[PDB]
Amino acid sequence: RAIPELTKLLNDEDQVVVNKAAVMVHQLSKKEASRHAIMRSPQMVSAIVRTMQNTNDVETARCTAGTLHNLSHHREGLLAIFKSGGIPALVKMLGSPVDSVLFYAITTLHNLLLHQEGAKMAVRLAGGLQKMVALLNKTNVKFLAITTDCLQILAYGNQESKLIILASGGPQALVNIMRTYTYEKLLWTTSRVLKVLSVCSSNKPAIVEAGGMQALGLHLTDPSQRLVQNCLWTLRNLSDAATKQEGMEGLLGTLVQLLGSDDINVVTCAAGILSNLTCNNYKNKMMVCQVGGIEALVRTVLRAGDREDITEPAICALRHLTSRHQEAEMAQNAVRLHYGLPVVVKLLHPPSHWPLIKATVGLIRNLALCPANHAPLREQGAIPRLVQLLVRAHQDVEGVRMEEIVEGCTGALHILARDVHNRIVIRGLNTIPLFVQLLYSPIENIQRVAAGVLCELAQDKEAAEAIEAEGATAPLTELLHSRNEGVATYAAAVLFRMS
Amino acid sequence: LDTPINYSLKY
Repeated sequence: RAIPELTKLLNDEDQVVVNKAAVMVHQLSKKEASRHAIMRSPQMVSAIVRTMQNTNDVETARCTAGTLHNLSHHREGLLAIFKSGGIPALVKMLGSPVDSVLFYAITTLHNLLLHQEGAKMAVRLAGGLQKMVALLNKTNVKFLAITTDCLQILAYGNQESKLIILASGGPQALVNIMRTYTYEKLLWTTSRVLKVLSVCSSNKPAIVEAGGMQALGLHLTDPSQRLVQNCLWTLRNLSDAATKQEGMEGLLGTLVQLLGSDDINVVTCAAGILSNLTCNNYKNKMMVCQVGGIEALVRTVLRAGDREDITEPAICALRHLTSRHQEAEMAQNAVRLHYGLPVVVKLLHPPSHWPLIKATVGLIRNLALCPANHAPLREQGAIPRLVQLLVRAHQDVEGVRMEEIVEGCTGALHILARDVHNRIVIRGLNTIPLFVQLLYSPIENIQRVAAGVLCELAQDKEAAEAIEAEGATAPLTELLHSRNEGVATYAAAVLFRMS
Repeated sequence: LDTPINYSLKY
């Protein structure tokens, strides 16, 4: 009896009637047998929506919004709101200057997104993305928490969605939140949004330009376990694009300390980041040196063991540091002065894989540029193992070209051969025939270091004679006319010495 | 020389 009567009073033509009928319907929604009666009525639900949608009074809105909000606390009531076309209307209400009305709408949508199938497609037609982002400037931290969590549900697995947020200026709005407020539940969800965006390749640079790197570094030592982990996955994703930002001297300090932790997911994420920000930046390379970065890193590899997802990033981080800058010398000396040479040569041997072995040969080349390391590296027994790897690669995977393993290995022996002791060892391994064969490579790089190592060994009578006996005179003459001043200068030297 | 690694694509 009741329902059929209220439905009619909900839309006459004279408003006071509709404005006064809304107030009545609103109170019935707080009772159980009333809601059940209201839901199963395909007309009551419809009239309610068009009223909240077309009204012009405040409280009529304040009351109609509350009526739908209560209907959303249960499955049956959601399916009804859905059929009556209530979502397009709900979005419209997201522009009200009334707090109560704004704060309901958003929560009803939140519920629809979480348990009704189809909501996602719909909320996107109504255009709920530009609106939710426009609300990010309010000041109610609890309000924000609900809003940002709505952005994360819609942006997951959808690029069209990440691009609109981006196009509406989401990146330098969220970052602001992170360096202004302290509510934990807000800072957690806002990072969950930033994370999802860091995946694509267009949405990345917008974050680093705002200052997302410095704003995310702030919460690395907070009591929240989940906030510190989401912050870390995210800094690792941006890393390969922040290699030129000034004033990163602050964040680099913290990162180093974070190598010493009980959490091994915190060590792994911290490893890669230091590895990436260390690329081609003389200002970042030095700073890490001043805060004891070398000593800390050597220690990281020691406890890592055979876990190749920790060792790999770290080794690449020592490789960058021992090259191109004012402290590159100090760097090379320190790795030794901190008992690291032993473990470095151990990673060359199996269990290891190609990607890892590649980076260690590169670290070793740099380390040999310091005289004080000639004798040590030999005693650990690197030469005999370096040669062994050269062979198996020559003939032949995992993501590594075998020609790279050959160009690196040769250049390693090239620099070591600066000390007489090493030369006597290298030569006494029937290596010459192979070195001579590399002269025939179509790769100029391999030609320089091949003719280079020969230039070194040839400074000794016996050695020179054995080289000429293989027949290097033939290829060496052709390499004289190379336009590569390196491959040339070296071909003239070997011939001079063996004559 | 020093070359980066896009961790977004590895995980």
